[PDB]
Amino acid sequence: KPVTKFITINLSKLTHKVCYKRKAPRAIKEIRSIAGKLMHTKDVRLDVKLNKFIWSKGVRNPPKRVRVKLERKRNEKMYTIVEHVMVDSYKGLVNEC
Amino acid sequence: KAGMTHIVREVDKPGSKLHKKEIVEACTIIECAPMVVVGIVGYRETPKGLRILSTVWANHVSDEFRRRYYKNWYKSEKKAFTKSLNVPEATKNCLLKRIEKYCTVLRAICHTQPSKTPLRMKKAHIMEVQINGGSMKEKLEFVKEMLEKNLPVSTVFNPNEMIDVISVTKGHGTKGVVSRYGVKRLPRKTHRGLRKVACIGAWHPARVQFQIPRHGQKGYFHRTERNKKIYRIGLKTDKNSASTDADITEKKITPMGGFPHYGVVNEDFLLLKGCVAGTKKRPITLRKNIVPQVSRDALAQVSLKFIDTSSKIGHGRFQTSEEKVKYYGPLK
Amino acid sequence: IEKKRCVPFRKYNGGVGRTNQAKEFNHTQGRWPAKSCKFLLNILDNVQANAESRNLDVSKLRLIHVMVNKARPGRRRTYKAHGRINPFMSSPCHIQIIAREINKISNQNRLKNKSVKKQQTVQ
RNA sequence: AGCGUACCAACAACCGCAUCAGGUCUCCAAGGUUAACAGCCUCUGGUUAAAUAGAAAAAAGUAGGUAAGGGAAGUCGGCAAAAUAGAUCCGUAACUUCGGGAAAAGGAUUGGCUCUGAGGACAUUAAUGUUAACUCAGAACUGAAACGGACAAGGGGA
RNA sequence: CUUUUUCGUGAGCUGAGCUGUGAGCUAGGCAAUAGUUCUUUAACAACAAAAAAGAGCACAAACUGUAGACGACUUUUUUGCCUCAGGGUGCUGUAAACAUGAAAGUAAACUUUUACGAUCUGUUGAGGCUUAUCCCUAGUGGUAAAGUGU
Ligand SMILES: [Mg+2]
Ligand SMILES: [Mg+2]
Ligand SMILES: [Mg+2]
Ligand SMILES: [Mg+2]
Ligand SMILES: [Mg+2]
Ligand SMILES: [Mg+2]
Ligand SMILES: [Mg+2]
Ligand SMILES: [Mg+2]
Ligand SMILES: [Mg+2]
Ligand SMILES: [Mg+2]
Ligand SMILES: [Mg+2]
Ligand SMILES: [Mg+2]
Ligand SMILES: [Mg+2]
Ligand SMILES: [Mg+2]
Ligand SMILES: [Mg+2]
Ligand SMILES: [Mg+2]
Ligand SMILES: [Mg+2]
Ligand SMILES: [Mg+2]
Ligand SMILES: [Mg+2]
Ligand SMILES: [Mg+2]
Repeated sequence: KPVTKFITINLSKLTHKVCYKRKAPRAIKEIRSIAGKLMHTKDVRLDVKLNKFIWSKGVRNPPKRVRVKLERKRNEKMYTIVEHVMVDSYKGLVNEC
Repeated sequence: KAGMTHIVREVDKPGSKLHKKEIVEACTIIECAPMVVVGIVGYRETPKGLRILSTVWANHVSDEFRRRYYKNWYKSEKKAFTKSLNVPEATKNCLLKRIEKYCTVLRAICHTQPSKTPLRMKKAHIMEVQINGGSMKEKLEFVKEMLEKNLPVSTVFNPNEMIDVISVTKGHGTKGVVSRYGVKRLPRKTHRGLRKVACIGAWHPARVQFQIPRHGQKGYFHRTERNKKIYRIGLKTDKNSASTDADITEKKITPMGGFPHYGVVNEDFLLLKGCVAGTKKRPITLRKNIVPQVSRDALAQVSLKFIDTSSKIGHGRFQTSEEKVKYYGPLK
Repeated sequence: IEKKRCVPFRKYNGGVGRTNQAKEFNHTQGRWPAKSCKFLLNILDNVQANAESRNLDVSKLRLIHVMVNKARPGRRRTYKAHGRINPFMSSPCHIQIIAREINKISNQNRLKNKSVKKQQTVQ
């Protein structure tokens, strides 16, 4: 059944091993995989503004942390939408339903 | 195995250049929680080698001893050791009488307690410990008094004793001849590359011999090393387990910030002079010498003057966390 | 196709790798050839459709015959060093399937006398 | 009057057996830094494609980078690599066909910021006004003593 | 096969003792035949169909990195683990913003007032970062699919 979640992901933990030309696509792939595994949905869609945010500093160094919102809809009966949340500080944020 | 540190000691060697001076030495720390004795096994001699008569178990065993018999305990009904411990004592005494009558070697089965360490594993380790001493009757009366108790480490070894160590070296995978065997590296002009052996053999034994070094797997080997000396046996009930008579700061053995890649040591432990094969967390087997040493080093007794407990992350500068706050004063 | 189970390669296995999923078949080498699986699935669907017409119950069908034959190959080229040209062939095949429905002294008077005497002697 | 006029011109339309990293003649030519149509970055116009993609990442290879103390002991042999490089101001031997050698060899300086001085034209009277354009000298402050900061760019001698 | 009788030997019977089992003692009555030999079908161990007496785990999956080319190996699956956060321990070297604070000097209104100014100082041992193979924490939110063999 439908549900909504707010989580933060730190990407430097996930892009630590790849080379310069692969740092941003690796982050994108990791975000998709994480969301799909946390929602039990094979169909995962990424909003274009989030993709724009991930690439804002070039291919070589994406941001170290990102806050996203995950919602599961009813449409392979279900699927997940992933959006971007703008924050000015990550200090206190834990994850919530 | 937990990690390493260094100490300060005064030398007592008449004739040496270091006869009356303070020196620094490296040491290794082994976490040594007590084991539990759970069974008995007896052997007799034959022309085909030693031979088992039978095995006798204690009346109750723990769940971390039973986990070692399963590839996946979380999905099982856990019926191991649930019928056999319910036998009358009469059968056990008849078996023990037979072992007293026909056997010549006794060994005791013991297991470790990984829940008292910071390890992720929950299965215990099982091993057999031979019991030397008097006659077989005395050996049997000795073992039975221990059949469901704890062995602390100071029941087995003594301070200033010499010990042997058995473990498995660190793994590295597939390595070349230059690293695996240490052969002379070949000139820069070589066409197909320079990290190899130039000649594999003469023409005519028309085969390669088994003494020629090749590429292959390096590390994760089994080793036995002699003559490692004991410097101190710590106790988990002791507040100043890393302080000396010359340094009365009240200290434990664990450095500021935890042993890197291991965790905090809060059981009793051993301090060994030197180094030991294996990674952090690697299980280390300890044994007495084949025959006792009587040399001057094995008999000399050691008095320590300083154990170091500064951080091994980065370049540590304080011995305790209170010094650090006292030095800087109030922060923002 | 989804790499949940494998196909053990027992005959044409020169250089094929080793895998974790082959232990199910008591073997060490396996692979996941998807194209072959799709081609076989089309034919099995045809077999089931032809069994629907002649009124057989599908739950009892057993594949009693599976035969694969190699057909005439197609032709292309590849180019090599020092001005040479070499073949670049293909390898097509045939397939056929059948499913089927499953459930679940001489008298010789002299010889007769010998037999009688033998049987008498053992009692 | 008659004949030609589409399209490619290599990036897959030409020659090389091919949709081959090769070969193949002319014209136009922006901004910044500079001696510079060099090197590096950019606007107009063009493109984001190459006989494949994903994951893992050890031996060994190929194209690169760094290395304490020593400094050719290596090798047939300093092969390969390293060191030097732009401008300005000083100083330059033997020998010589008197022209050279010569950038011989050697030495010092170089950023930023705030100032001072020197180089023209025009029109009313030695005075008065109106106006440029890039160069070259000197001084005080300033910084983890750095400044041809990337690019570009001689090793020398008997 | 009958008759007259003895001794050992044990099931039910407690070296009472019937009887089971073997070995004998008297006196008798009653068989064998396939036409001259063709291996004298004779042992040991199995199996099948009937009748009676007895009746669990491993692989896979998601984690782990003490392991690693791939296989293989070390681990966990609800006091565990993954995640993010707080705390510790370290690395770098004092953030952005304001200040009618400083600054070699400069020009422009009538002792001050306005303007420009490399750089410096105060708030500031500050700000950032720290496991992906660092340490601690019944802190937050999760912990999915039902497949294969025996
Ligand atoms: Mg060569
Ligand atoms: Mg260290
Ligand atoms: Mg503290
Ligand atoms: Mg070719
Ligand atoms: Mg050719
Ligand atoms: Mg006959
Ligand atoms: Mg035309
Ligand atoms: Mg035209
Ligand atoms: Mg031709
Ligand atoms: Mg071409
Ligand atoms: Mg091409
Ligand atoms: Mg390489
Ligand atoms: Mg360096
Ligand atoms: Mg060096
Ligand atoms: Mg030499
Ligand atoms: Mg030599
Ligand atoms: Mg050279
Ligand atoms: Mg000269
Ligand atoms: Mg500031
Ligand atoms: Mg982790």
